[PDB]
Amino acid sequence: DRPDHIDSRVWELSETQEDWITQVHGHVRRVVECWKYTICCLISNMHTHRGAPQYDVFKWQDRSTIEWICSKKKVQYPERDTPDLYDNERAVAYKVLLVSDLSDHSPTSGIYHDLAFNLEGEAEESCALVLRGSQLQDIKGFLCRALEWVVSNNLTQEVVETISGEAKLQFSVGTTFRTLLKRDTDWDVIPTPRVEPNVPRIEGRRWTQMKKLPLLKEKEGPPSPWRALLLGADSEYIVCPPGTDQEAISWIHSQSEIECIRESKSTPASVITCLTSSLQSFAEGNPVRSRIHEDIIAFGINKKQEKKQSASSSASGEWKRAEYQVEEMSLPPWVEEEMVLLRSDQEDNWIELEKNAIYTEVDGVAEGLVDKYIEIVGRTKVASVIEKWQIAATRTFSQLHTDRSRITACPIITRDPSGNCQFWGMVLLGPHHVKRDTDNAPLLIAEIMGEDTEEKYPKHSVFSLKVEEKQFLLSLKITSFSRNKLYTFSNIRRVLIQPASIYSQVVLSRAAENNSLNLEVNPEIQLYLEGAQRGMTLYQWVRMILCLEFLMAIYNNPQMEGFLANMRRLHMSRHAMMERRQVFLPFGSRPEDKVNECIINNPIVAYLAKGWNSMPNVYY
Amino acid sequence: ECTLRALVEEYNGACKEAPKEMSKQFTDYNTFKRYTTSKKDHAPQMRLVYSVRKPWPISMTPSKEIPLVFNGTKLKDTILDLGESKRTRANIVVPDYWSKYGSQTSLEVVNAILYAEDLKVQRFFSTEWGEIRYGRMLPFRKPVQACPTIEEVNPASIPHTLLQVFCPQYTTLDSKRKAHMGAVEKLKRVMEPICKVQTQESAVHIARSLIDSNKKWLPTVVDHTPRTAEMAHFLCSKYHYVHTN
Amino acid sequence: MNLFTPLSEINPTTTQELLYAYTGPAPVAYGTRTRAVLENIIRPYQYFYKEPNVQRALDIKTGCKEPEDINVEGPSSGFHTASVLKLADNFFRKYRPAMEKLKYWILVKLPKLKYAELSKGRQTYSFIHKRNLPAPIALEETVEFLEQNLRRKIGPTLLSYCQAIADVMELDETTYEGARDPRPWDIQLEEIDSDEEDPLFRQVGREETYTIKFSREELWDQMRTLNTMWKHLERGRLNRRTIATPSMLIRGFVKIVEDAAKEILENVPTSGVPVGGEEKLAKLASKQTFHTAVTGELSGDQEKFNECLDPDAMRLMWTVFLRKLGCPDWIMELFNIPFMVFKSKLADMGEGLVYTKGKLTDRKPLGEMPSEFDDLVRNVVGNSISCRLGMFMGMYNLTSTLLALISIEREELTGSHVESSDDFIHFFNCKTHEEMFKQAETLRLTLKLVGINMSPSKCILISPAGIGEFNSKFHHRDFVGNVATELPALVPNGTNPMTDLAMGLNVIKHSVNTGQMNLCTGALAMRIFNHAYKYAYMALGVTRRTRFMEENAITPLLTNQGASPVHSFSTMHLDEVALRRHLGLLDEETLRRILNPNNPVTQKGDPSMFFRIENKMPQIMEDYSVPSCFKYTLSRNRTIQDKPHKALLNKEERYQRVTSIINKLFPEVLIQEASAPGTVRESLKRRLELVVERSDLDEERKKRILSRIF
RNA sequence: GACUGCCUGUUUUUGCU
RNA sequence: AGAGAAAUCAAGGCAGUU
Ligand SMILES: Nc1nc2c(ncn2[C@@H]2O[C@H](COP(=O)(O)CP(=O)(O)OP(=O)(O)O)[C@@H](O)[C@H]2O)c(=O)[nH]1
Repeated sequence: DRPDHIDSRVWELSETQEDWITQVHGHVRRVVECWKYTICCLISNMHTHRGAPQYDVFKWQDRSTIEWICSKKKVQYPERDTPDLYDNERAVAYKVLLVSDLSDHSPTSGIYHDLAFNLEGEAEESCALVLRGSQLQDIKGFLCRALEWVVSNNLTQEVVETISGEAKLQFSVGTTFRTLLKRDTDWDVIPTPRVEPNVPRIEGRRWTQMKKLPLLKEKEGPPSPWRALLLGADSEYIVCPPGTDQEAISWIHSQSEIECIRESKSTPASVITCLTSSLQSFAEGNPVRSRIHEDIIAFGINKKQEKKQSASSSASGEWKRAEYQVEEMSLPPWVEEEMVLLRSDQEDNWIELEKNAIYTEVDGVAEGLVDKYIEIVGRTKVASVIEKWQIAATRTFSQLHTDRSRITACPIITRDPSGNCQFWGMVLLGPHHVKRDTDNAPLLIAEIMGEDTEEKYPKHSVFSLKVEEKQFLLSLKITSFSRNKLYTFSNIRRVLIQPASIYSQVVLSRAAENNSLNLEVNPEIQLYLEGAQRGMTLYQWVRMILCLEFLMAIYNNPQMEGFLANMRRLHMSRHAMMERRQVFLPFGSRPEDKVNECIINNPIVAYLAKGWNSMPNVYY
Repeated sequence: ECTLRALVEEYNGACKEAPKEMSKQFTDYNTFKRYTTSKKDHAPQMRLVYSVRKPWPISMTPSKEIPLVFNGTKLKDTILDLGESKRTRANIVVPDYWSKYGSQTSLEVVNAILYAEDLKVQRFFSTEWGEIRYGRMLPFRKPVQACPTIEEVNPASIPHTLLQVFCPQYTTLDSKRKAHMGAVEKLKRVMEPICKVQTQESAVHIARSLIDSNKKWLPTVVDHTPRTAEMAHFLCSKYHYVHTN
Repeated sequence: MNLFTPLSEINPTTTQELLYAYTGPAPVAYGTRTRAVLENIIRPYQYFYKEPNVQRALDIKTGCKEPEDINVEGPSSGFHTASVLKLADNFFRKYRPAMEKLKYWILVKLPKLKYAELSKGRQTYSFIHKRNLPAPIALEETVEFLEQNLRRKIGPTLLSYCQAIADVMELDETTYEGARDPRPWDIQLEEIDSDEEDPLFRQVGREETYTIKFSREELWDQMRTLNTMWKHLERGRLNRRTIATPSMLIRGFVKIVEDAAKEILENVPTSGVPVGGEEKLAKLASKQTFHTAVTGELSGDQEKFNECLDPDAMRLMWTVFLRKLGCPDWIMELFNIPFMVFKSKLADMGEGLVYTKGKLTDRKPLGEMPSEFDDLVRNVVGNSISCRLGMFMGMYNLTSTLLALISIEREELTGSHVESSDDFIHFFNCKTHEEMFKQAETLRLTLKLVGINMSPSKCILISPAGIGEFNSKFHHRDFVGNVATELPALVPNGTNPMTDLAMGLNVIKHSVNTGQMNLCTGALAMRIFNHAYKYAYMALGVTRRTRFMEENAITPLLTNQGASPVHSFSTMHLDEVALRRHLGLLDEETLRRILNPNNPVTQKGDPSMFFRIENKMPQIMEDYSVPSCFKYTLSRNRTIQDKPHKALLNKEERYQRVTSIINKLFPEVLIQEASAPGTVRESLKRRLELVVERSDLDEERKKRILSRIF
C-alpha cells in the first residue's frame, strides 16, 4: 500500500501521526504529509552550521524533545501551529505548504515564515531565495516522482482537495457488513419508513377505585417446622465456671451424661459419638480432629456418589421434563410463642459494643441515643439469641479455611459480667471444599434446648444432659450451610439498626417539636393489636420490632424477599387510605396476586400475612 | 548518576523479556495499565474473613529488611506471586512487624503524605461549635463544593496545573497558559519532599485532592460555604442544626 | 404485620424501613439458566399478538404493529411506527437545549473518545477464549486480532476501533494466532534476582502458539453472541433472573450511543436515570402550588421492560433525532449499528434443560425431545438461539428511558413525569377527576404504543397527591430516609484495613447525608462496623496477629490492630492516621515508619474505587486514606493454574514490566492520558535520550550512557 | 475402574448495565 | 441424610501407575 517514492522509514513514522482511516481520502492525506516530511528531510541533508546541523526537523517528532530544542534556541511555539523545521543560520522557522497557485503569497503566520511550492516542483520566490539550489533540484525530482505516481492512480482531485483544506471525519459501512446487518430487520441502516407521523387514538379501559384493602390468602397444609440454622428463642446456656473455652469444654465433657430422649430419622442418634470425640479433642487442646467412622453419616461423606449410584440403579423409562414441587404449609403455632419468649426480660446486657470517641456536643448526643437504645434492647432474649448467632457464625466462618478435610470444633461460649462461661452449644465444621456461592459446607450443630416439641423440631435429635444436679436438653441436627449465609450471619448484629431507626425518629421528632432532647421519652403508640386498637409504649414496640426483624432475617428466602417487595405497595395503599385518600388502579390490577404468589411455606411470611389479615380493610 | 544507568538497564531488560509488549502503541498504556487476571472487586466483602486467615494471605514485594523468620514466625515466602513479576506473598503480621522494626523515612515526607488530611483535621479542631437547637428543619440538597481547596481552579485546567507542578519540562506552551499560576508554587512548596520518582504516584493524588473541586449534593439549611460542607453530616439534619461561627 | 403499621406518633411510611429483610441471606440462583433464558426469549414472541401465536410471531423482523393490534388489557410487544416518528419529533421540538448539547457532543466530544475507555468495564464475553474475561484482557486481545487481520495500527480513538470492527467483517476469513501453555500441570522454578542465602524463585511456563480460524459468518455470530449468566444476590423477587454481557466487538458501538443518550438525559427535566438527576424529584414533590385542583400521583413499574421493547423503534427514534439536528449520514450509520446487531442477537443458552428419569436428571439441549419451548427450536444456532423481538437484558437503560420520555411528550398529557428504566413516577395536575382519569389512561396507552407496558398490579394512583414511591424512596409530604437499603453495605470490604475503614466511614456518612441515617443510627452503624472491622482483621480475642503483637511487644496503635476507636460521628471525613497524630496517638516514630515510601507491603492505588452493594448499579467511592504500610492487597487467586489459558499470566507480568518502565520516564501519564503518537519502544528510547541529555553530567559520561541503550 | 502424588477454594460457561 | 427451592451442593481436576 506504500507508494514507491515514499521511503519505508517515513511511511512507518507516518503510520500513527494522524488517524488516516477515519478521514476523507485518508491515504491521500497520508501521502501528502509524507511528501512534506520528505521535503523537510531533503532540506536538511548533511547541511551543517557551526558544529550542529543547519536545519532541525520539528515535524513528526516527540513534543518534549521539540520543547527541549526550542528552549535551547530560546524560542517557544504553540502546539497547534508549530513550525515544520527551524533554521539556526538565519534564526527563522519554516513550514512546508504544498499549494497549487504559487501566486497567493499571503503569509500564513507571523511566527514562522512559510514555504510554499506549486506542487509542480517550483518554489515561491521567497522560498527560492532562502534555499540553496541542490535542495531545489532534490525537491524537483521528488515531486516529479510524486506526480507521476499520482497520475498513475488518478488522484489529482483528491490531492488538490487535501492541499486545499483540512481533514474531515468520516465513518464507512461496507457493502458486505451492511447485508449481514440487514438480515433481521425490514428497514435499512438509516430507516426511512413511508408513513405519515401521527399518534393514533386507541380506546383503553377504565380505572377502578380500590374500595377495600386486599385480603391475602392464608395457605393450608401441615404447619411449618422451624428451619433456621440455630434454635432461636428455645436456646439456653450452661453457666460454666470462669475460665477459657478449653477449660469450660473440659468441664462439660468430664461432668456430663448423654442419653437419647428423642431420636429423629433425619439425624441418627449414632452421631453423638462425633460430638463426644470433638468435645474430648477440644478439651485436650487441639480444636481439629481426624475422621471417625460415624463422620460418614454425620457429614454426608461420599453422599453424592452413593445417591448417583442409587439413581442409576433405579430409573424410569421416559426422560420427562423436570417439575419441582414446593410443599404448601400453613402458619405454625410456634411463631407467636417465639415472638413472646424473644421479648422476655433478661438480667444482663447482651449487646456489648465499644463506644466511639466524643469530641463535639453533637458526638455526645449521638452516643446518648445509642446508649439508651442498647439499654432498651440489650436485656432481652432476642439480644441473647442475636449474640449467640453472631459468635456461632463468626467462629464457624473464621475457622472456615474453606479448604479443609478434617472436622473442626467451634464452641459457642459467651461470658457474663461475672466472668462465668456460658456454653450455648458447639458447631462442628466438617469436610468442606466450597468454591461456588451455592456450595454448602457440612455442619453438625449441638445446641442446648429449653423445651422439645416434635412439632417444631422434627429433624432434631434431643438428648438429656446431666451436669451437676441440673437437667439440660441437648439438640443435635445435621445441617449444611453455605459460605454466603455464614458471611451474612457473621454480621447479624446489623439487625439492630432497623429497630433503632424507628426509636431514633420518634425521639428526635419529639425533641424537634419540643425544641429540646429528652432521652427519657416513653410515648404511647397506637397499634391494631388482636384486631383492635391499643396503645403501647415504644419500648415494647422496638422489642417487638427487633424480634420480628430477627425472625425475618434468619428466615430470609426468595419467598420472604418477594413478599416484602410486593407488599410495600399494599402497605403504602393502607397508609393512603388512613389519610382519607382515594386509591385507583388500572384495568387488570390485582396487587395482591404478586404478594400471594410468595406465600408457600415460609412461617414468618405466613405470620406477616395473618397480621395483615387482622387489620381493618376499609377506612370509612 | 546511577539512576540513569538503572533506567537504561531496566529499559534493556524490558525490551529483551517483552519484545511484543514493547512493539505496542504508547496510546495503549491507557488500557494495559489495568491488564490483570485478578478479580478482587468481585464481591470482596464475602471473602475477607477467611482470606486474611489463609496461609500467606498478604502481598508484599521482595525486600531485604524483612527477615524470613522473626521470633519463630515465618514472615515471607521465597516464591514470587502468581501473575506478579515484582511482588510475592508474606504473612499477615508483616505490617505489624514493620510498624515497630521497619525503616524510617524523613520527618518532611510524613508532613507531605499527610498534608491534606492534616489540614482537614486542623479545620475540624479549630471551630467553636455553637449550641444544638432542635426543630423541624428542612434540609434541601444543592450542588456544593465538598472540601476546601488551596486555590480556586477551573476543573478543566487541573491536569494542566498539576503538570507544571510535577513535570514542567514535559509540556507545551498551551498547557502553560491553561494553568492557574498561583496554585502551582504553593503545591510545589508543599509537595517538594515527595516529588521524587518513587512517591510521584502518590503525590499527584493528594495534590489533586488539595486542588480539585467536586460538586456534590449535600443537605443544608443555610447556604454552605466550601468549608462548612465537608462537615455537613453532623451540622444539619431533619431534626437538628448547629450554627458554626 | 400489624406491628409495622403505626396509628400514632410516626406514619406508616416512616416504617417502610421495616419492610426490608436485608440482614439475612440474599437469594442465590441454582443450576442451569437455560430455562430462565428460554422463558425470557419466548415472552416477546408471546405478547406481539393480542391472542398468543408464537409460530406466526417468529417471522417478524421489525416489530411494527397497527393501533388496533395493541393489546390494551395485557402486555403488548412491539411498537407503532407513525407514533414513534411523531413522538420523537415532539420530543425534539421541546427540550431543544438538550438537542443542542447533543449536537455539541457529536461534533466535539464524539471525535475525541478513546477506545481505552472500554477497559474500565467488567467481565466481558471473549469471542476468542469463549469465556468471560476482564475488560482489559478482552480489549487487548480484540485489538491484537484487529491489528493483525487488518494489517494496520488502530487509532487511539473509539471511532478508529469502530471503523476497524466494521472493516474486519468485510474479510472472508480471519485468524488469531494466540499463545497458551502446552502443559499447565508442570510448574518449573528458576532463581531470579537472588542467589544470596534468601532465594527468590518464580514460576516459568511454556508458551506455544495456536491459531483459530473465523469465517465471516462465525465472526458475525461471535459479534452477535451474548453470554448469559445468573444474577446472583438479587433482592426483592421470588424468581431468579438472567443477565448477559455483549462481546467487545459491539461494546464501542454501544458506548457511543449510551454516551449520547446520557448527554441528552442529563438535560431533560423528566429523566431520573442520572444519579445527579435524582434530586429534581425532591423538588417535584415539594411543588405544592396546587390550588383547588384534582392533583393525583401515580407511582408504578413497567412489566417486561426488556422483553416488550424492539431495537428498531429505538433505532428509529435515534435516526429521527440525528436527522432533525442536522448531521452527516455516517452519524446516522453509526448510531444504528448497535440496534441492528441487537436485532440479530444470538443469546447464549445454558448447559441444557433439566430432564428427569425417575430420580436422576440429565442436562440436555433444547432440540432433544419435546419441552415447553419447542417453538423456538427453529431459532437455535449451535448452543445459542436468536431472538429478534425484545432486548433480553438492560444494556440500554439510557436509550430505553429516552424512548419512554419521547412517549411521554404529548399535548393532552400536562403532568410531570420522572422516568428511570423500569421504575417511574407521574404527577397529575387537572381540574376534575375525570380529566385525571383520561390523562392516566392516555399515559398507559401511550407507553403501550412504543411497548413500555405499565404493570397493572404494580402501579397505584393516589387521588390526593403526596404519597408515592420511586426507586425505594418513599414520599409523604417529603422523602424520608430508608436505612434498610444501606445495611448490605455496612460490612467491611475486602481490600485492606485502611481502605476498608475509609469506605465504611464514607458509606455511613453518605447514608447520613441522604437522610437515610441520623445521629443514633449513624453512631450505632459506626459501632457495629468497628466491631466487624476488628473481628475481620484478626484484632479480637486470642488470634495469630494479637499473639505476634504480644510476644514481640508490638503495641496496638491502629483500630485494625485492636486499639480503641478514634473516629466519631463528627470525625467521619477525617483520616485515622492524621486524627491519631493530632490527638497524640502516633507520636513521630511509627508515623515515620509506617508511612515510609520504602514499605515492601504497601501498594499504590486510586482515590476512586469500585463499590457495588449486591449486584446493584455500580458506584464510585472516594478513598483518601494515606498509603501506609497497612494499605496492602490480598494474595492472588491461584485457580488459573492447571488451565490451558494460564499464559495470560506471562502476558500480564510482561505488561506490568512495561508499565513499570513507564510511569518512571513518563510522569505525565499520572496526570492525563497518554497521547504520544508512536510505539512504546520508540517513545521510551526518546525519553531516555531526553532525560540523559537534559541531565547535568560530563558529555563523555553522557555518550557512554547512551552507548548502553540498545 | 481405583490409587499413588500434585493443584485449587471468586477465575469452572457464571457479579452485566 | 441434610441444606434447599423451580435446581444445585453434598469436593473437583491433572500427572503417573494400573
Ligand atoms: N442490565 C441490568 N438491567 C437491570 C438490572 N436490574 C434491573 N434492570 C433493569 O430494570 C428492569 C427490570 O424490570 P423487568 O424487565 O424485570 C420487569 P418487572 O420489574 O415488572 O418484573 P416482572 O413483573 O417479573 O416482569 C429491566 O429493564 C432490567 O433490564 C441489572 O442489574 N442489570
